Amino acid sequence: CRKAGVGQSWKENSPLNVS
Repeated sequence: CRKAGVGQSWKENSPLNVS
């Protein structure tokens, strides 16, 4: 919920706009 938090262990489930 808002901000980077940690970098991956935040939630991980998006393409995050890699392509």
